Amino acid sequence: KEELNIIQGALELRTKTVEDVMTPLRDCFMITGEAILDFNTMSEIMESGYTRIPVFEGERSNIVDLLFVKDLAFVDPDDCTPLKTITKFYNHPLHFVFNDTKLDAMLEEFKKGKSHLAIVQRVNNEGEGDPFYEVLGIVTLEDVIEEIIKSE
Amino acid sequence: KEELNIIQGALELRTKTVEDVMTPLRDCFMITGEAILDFNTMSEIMESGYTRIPVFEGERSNIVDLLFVKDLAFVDPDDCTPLKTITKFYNHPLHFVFNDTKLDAMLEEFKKGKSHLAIVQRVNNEGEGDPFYEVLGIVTLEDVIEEIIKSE
Ligand SMILES: Nc1ncnc2c1ncn2[C@@H]1O[C@H](COP(=O)(O)OP(=O)(O)O)[C@@H](O)[C@H]1O
Ligand SMILES: Nc1ncnc2c1ncn2[C@@H]1O[C@H](COP(=O)(O)OP(=O)(O)O)[C@@H](O)[C@H]1O
Repeated sequence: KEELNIIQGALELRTKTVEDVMTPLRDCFMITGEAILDFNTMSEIMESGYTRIPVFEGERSNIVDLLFVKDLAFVDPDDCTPLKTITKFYNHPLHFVFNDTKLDAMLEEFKKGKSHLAIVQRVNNEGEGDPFYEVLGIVTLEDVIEEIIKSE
Repeated sequence: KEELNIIQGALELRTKTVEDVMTPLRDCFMITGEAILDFNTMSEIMESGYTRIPVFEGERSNIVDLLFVKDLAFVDPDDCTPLKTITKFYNHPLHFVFNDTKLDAMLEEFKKGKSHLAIVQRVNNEGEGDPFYEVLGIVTLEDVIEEIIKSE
């Protein structure tokens, strides 16, 4: 029964974390901040099928922006517009969440406000001196939904 | 509490129908089968923000195909390719559902198979002779999810 599946998923939202359901960084389709939005680049982005694509600088873990596919709607590929022009214009908010965040809290946070994607990070204390934020992956509302409705 | 919201939504899936949650036809962003995928047309489709766009012929209620935004990934706007070339190539399946279908059944049907959009229709017996299928709107998995998780 659908109803009991959902209810069990609902009960697990208290104890599961965003880290449990996230798309880890090595499974993310991302794009370098240096990119040029020529025809082939926009074509790869549309082929990927994702609504939103993290933008990184230098290393994949250094996520600095989010590119939405809808941000290419007025881009003429003939212009070879740098991606930077587009991320500076739209400036989509970039939200971060800790890996130990519980899915009930995450769901609450996605339900309030427009953003349904957060970058998952943890505090890396295993220095090497200074503690820093280590980016692990992304988590969206759909990751949480899937945990609620999936068969188990 | 998130958990009780979800559980109540789950309990209502038995009695709510696809008609209760659908996007009615007058609220749908659609495209005519005659369209040409020149730059401005592809630009309107990407600006709309929808992953999938019903294609109609003649009247809005005569839905004959579904265009996915990802189907424009290799389309060069300079070619002025008719939309028909693209819908004949990809041929995305078009699924129909009756308006009195319950959301638990709908959710079951979206969970099995790739399609997460159905065209909602009802049997129009108020002829005028012959009974026909009257298209009312579309319903996607997200419409059902929203009914499960929304605050109430
Ligand atoms: N750029 C991306 N790279 C890889 N996976 C992604 C990306 N964006 C979203 N996802 C993942 O895809 C799944 C579906 O998420 P959803 O938010 O519906 O995104 P989309 O609409 O782009 O499919 C989730 O597991 C989510 O973490
Ligand atoms: N072409 C469209 N026109 C209008 N509404 C649509 C269209 N496609 C989906 N929707 C509606 O948008 C809401 C979100 O659905 P979803 O399946 O997430 O589509 P999308 O990824 O395109 O936002 C639902 O209420 C759904 O019925």
